[PDB]
Parts: sequence; structure tokens; C-alpha cells
Amino acid sequence: MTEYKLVVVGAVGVGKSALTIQLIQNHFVDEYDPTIEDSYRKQVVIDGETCLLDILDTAGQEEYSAMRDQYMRTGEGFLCVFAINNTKSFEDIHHYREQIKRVKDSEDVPMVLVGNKSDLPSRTVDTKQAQDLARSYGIPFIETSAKTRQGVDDAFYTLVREIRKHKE
Ligand SMILES: O=C1CC[C@@H](c2cc3ccccc3[nH]2)N1
Repeated sequence: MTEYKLVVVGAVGVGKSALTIQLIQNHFVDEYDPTIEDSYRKQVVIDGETCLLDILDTAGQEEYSAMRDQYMRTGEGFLCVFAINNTKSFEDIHHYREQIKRVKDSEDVPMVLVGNKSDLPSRTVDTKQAQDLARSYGIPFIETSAKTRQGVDDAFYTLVREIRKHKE
């Protein structure tokens, strides 16, 4: 059983932790909790092969900018979870791209783009904008949801799929 280091960062109010809880114990929390650092290790069967997802739900804030590089180096899988309502989180991906590139020492790395709370009527971030930017970075886009659960399981599957192509 191979373990995969997954670092989850982004903006605040996106519902990063909510997504993980939906996969870990299949539970949805309406109330928001200030997650500083949470370790979620669940064995998931990706494309027939069971892998151990070592997901680290951390806070991508300025107060953790000096510690971010610590886990980003060992991190293999990166879930770029942004919000469709909060267009600012969509622009925050630029800063992350620059940092991750510096921490990984590589421009081409295995990463996935996922938009949470896609079931919200307030869609500020347009699908074309997200899709276009996804191609620029070279990462796939998946519309996720913690309340409605829209292919959340497959979102994690595809993450490993991209990572596998970086090896084999
Ligand atoms: O001994 C430690 C301190 C950091 C923590 C950790 C790093 C990390 C990176 C990617 C994914 C999960 C991760 N968990 N383990």
C-alpha cells in the first residue's frame, strides 16, 4: 500500500476541511471551523489500486507562509480548491503557483484544480475563466461540492491519475 502526501491549501471559507470530512466519514458540517492543521489518512481505491491518501488540511495564510514550504516540499499531490463565489481565491492561485514552483523546484508538477461549493447560485467565477486558467497551468478542473457531493470521490481519483503519469 503506497501512501501519497497531499497538501491542501487555499483561501478561507472555501470549505477545504468539509470536503475531506465527506470522504473520511461521509459527514457534512454547515458550521465553519478554523482549521490550522488536520491530518486525514484514508485508504481509497483509485482505478482498482488501493492507495493511502495522506491528506494534510493546512491553512494557507500569511502567518504560515514560512512553514508552508516545509510541507509543500514533501507534498506530492496538490488539491487547488477554490471557490466560485469568492473570485479572490481564484486570483490567489497565482501566488500559490509561484510558491509551489519554488518549493518543488519544478514548473511542471502533478496538480489538480477543483472548485468547491459549485452548487451555489452565486457563481462569480465563470467556467470559461477557470477552464482557460486550468489549461495555462496544465491541470484538470473538477466541479466539487460538499453539500451535494458532485463526483468528489472521482476528484481524488483523478488526482492520483495525474500523479501516476508523472512517474510511469
Ligand atoms: O512530520 C510531519 C510534520 C509535517 C507533517 C506533514 C507534512 C506533510 C506534507 C504533505 C502531506 C502531509 C503532511 N504531513 N508530518
